[PDB]
Amino acid sequence: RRFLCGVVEGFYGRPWVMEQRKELFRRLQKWELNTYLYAPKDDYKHRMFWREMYSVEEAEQLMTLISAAREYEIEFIYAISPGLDITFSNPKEVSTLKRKLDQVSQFGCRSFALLFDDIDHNMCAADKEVFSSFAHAQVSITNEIYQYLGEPETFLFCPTEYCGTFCYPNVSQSPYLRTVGEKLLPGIEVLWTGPKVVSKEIPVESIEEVSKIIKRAPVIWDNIHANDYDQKRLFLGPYKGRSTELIPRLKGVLTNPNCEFEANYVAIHTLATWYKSNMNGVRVLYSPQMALKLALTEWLQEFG
Amino acid sequence: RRFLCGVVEGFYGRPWVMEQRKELFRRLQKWELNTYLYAPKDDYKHRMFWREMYSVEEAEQLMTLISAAREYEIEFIYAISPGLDITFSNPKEVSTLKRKLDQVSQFGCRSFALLFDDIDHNMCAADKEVFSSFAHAQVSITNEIYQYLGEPETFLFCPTEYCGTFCYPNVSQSPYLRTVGEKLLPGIEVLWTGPKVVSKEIPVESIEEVSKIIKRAPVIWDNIHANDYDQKRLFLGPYKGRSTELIPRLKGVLTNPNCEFEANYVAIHTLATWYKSNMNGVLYSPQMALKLALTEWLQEFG
Amino acid sequence: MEKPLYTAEPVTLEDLQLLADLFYLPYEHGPKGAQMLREFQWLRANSIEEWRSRAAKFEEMCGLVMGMFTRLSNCANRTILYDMYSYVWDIKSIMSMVKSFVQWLGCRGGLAGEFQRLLP
Amino acid sequence: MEKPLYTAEPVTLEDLQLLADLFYLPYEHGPKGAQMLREFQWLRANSSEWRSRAAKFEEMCGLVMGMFTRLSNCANRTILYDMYSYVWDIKSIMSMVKSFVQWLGCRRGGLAGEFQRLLP
Ligand SMILES: CC(=O)N[C@H]1/C(=N/OC(=O)Nc2ccccc2)O[C@H](CO)[C@@H](O)[C@@H]1O
Ligand SMILES: CC(=O)N[C@H]1/C(=N/OC(=O)Nc2ccccc2)O[C@H](CO)[C@@H](O)[C@@H]1O
Repeated sequence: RRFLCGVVEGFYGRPWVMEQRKELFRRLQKWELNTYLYAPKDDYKHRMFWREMYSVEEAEQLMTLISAAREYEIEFIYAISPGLDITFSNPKEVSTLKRKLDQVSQFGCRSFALLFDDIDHNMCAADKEVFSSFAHAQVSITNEIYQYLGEPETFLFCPTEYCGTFCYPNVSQSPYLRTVGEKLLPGIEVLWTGPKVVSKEIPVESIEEVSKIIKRAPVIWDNIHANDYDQKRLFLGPYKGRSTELIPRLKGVLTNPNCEFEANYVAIHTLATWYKSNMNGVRVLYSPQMALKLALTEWLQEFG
Repeated sequence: RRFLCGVVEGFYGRPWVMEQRKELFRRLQKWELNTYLYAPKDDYKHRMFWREMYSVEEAEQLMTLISAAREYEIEFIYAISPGLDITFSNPKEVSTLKRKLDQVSQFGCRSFALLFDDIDHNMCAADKEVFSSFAHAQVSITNEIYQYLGEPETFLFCPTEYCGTFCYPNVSQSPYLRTVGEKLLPGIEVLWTGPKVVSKEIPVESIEEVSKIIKRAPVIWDNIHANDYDQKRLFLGPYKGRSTELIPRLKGVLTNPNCEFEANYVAIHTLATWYKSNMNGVLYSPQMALKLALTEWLQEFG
Repeated sequence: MEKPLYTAEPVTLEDLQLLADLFYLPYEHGPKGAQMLREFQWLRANSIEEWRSRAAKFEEMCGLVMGMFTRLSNCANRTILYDMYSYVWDIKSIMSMVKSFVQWLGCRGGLAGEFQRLLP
Repeated sequence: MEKPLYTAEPVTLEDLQLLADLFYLPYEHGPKGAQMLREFQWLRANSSEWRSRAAKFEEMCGLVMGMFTRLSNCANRTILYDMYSYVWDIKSIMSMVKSFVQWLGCRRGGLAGEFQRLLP
């Protein structure tokens, strides 16, 4: 079957250089991983000033990166976070996004994503008039952009209520996730960061609960190894708290790791090890301490 | 009178890049500062692997850099720290040191510095036999290189006892500083960090005490804005603790700043505001100087 | 009514002046930060009408540290910000907690952080 | 008889194993880490067997320093530089932790940290 497994550069702070990015693809492929989600919360063109098209060098660099992704057989997904200032009702706005993604499509990008994380649940008066709910607004634009792109293979969507601890009034009874579950197109894969933003454990139980209300198996945006929130901390530990039994119940796992690129060896190694371990099983197999000894070994040969 | 005022890139950690160093010169020129001392503790071909000759591309870069120092009216000083594994009595070592600096002269550099900071106070069995004390061995090779290079106008020497604390019995009675002051050629300048490594204050009497034994005005290596010792601590404050009354009693002030290059604006600007204020041997207010620095900086943000 | 466009407000001189006092010298603190630690210690030491007004201006003083980051985080030249992000992101966070603590007083750092929490 | 030339002891696996335990996971300390933390908490309460544990603590402290020492001297400066901040800060915090245990038997952090400390 199709399963998305890799890294998501989706953090705040100094983004990776397209030099580092090309190296991550090699590392990903070497470990039999297959995905890269382009979502660096900084890059003006990605989130804040999203409408703004890429320059000549900006265009040149993205093409090379997309090309490298093909070369190292890694799926490149370009995500957009328009949620701050977007006016969903305004068709001129819709057209600006359509135009923004077309430019990325013209670099070789076939895989896309639309994110609505880290934004307030309140719409403007024009949006309030047109759409019955906030969930209804985001569903319209995502579905519209999906159709416009020509219903692509890989289309991701990130909700505002992306984690257990963020659903009003709770996971099952959330009107927001119900609107998405029902009205969002089936081809569009939904991102979920587990019970918390930075989940200690992603219980199988909790995943069937959310799978139900969103009426599909999600794609985990794992913030386990992320370290933006506390720049004083780094995470070199193995991929713990996620049962190999989640693998048949999910469409994928994308790890948002430490900002400091080089520290993500154990992070992305143990993730690859975890995936490969229950890869084909449909409905133990992976030991973190064992996964870590294996990582620290493959890492030690980068030093010398 | 000649006064070496500028920045010393002498910290431990990821060294700066050609384009940062270039912008440093633009800034240094703009603020009427003159010097620049190349001392990155990391650069393998400076401290540990000093003997190693620069690569073909390394060479081209350094050349382009030294050339940019001239363009921007900045005094380029090249420092080398042998101290670690160097055998002071083996003439092969002395020759290899001579060969290393020859390559530097090729690039366009005229001003040098022999650094002996942060090294074991012990000479090997060979050097122990050949030279009297540890100061004697350093002075021997320093003078030999000062002479081999045809006695440059700018030649700096950092001792191992570069501050007050590090002197035993003390600054006024250390036999190490005595030998340095006595046997080192008056042409060769001496680096000082004040009464401590990161001096809080540099009192005039403190300089008067060391000037007395080193028998010359010192060139201050200023660790006030140095931040290598805590990558959890930033220094965006002003050049405080140093009186303007020090200026006619020193041969210069080279500030070792934060590892993070972009964070040094205030530290360099305020140093310049300090120096300019009393060149001609309350003219300086740290609190005041700071507003000037912050005002000028605000422009670079946009 | 349409949704207002995201606008970047520029870094002010006060923003910078606040930053300079937040990260001052080795043997010193910047007055603006030295005052902010004075006021937080005192506000913690109480349970008059003065506390209600002092704790208020301290929450304004905190939002200033937070806003200073936002404006630094939004300016065209990233190079400046990124070369300091570590230090500036952290002060913004501790200041964000310190603001909320005081709000409730009216009604981390890794393993190295923990060891530095045991010495006097 | 001459000055022994400079040589760099390479990075061992046991070093990585220590590093990874120091900077472990967001909700869990590494075995070695939580262990070092345990002893320092204990040696604090009692001050007058104890001395044998204190010597084995200072033995462990040294390993962190050594770990940084070898991490620095390696050929790949690129890895080191990404985590310079962390490693440098853990080696430094260990030194002042060790030099405090030595003082007991023998009878920093910035403003952001200064705020963190005066909180529960
Ligand atoms: C989908 C997602 O997780 N988005 C952002 C995200 N959004 O919500 C937060 O900012 N949550 C939060 C941050 C730290 C600890 C707990 C919650 O979480 C991560 C924080 O590390 C960021 O890197 C992501 O960009
Ligand atoms: C001449 C001089 O000061 N040399 C070194 C020097 N050497 O001794 C130390 O590393 N000393 C030290 C560090 C922090 C606080 C007190 C002393 O001082 C600076 C400390 O940041 C280093 O960057 C310099 O390379």
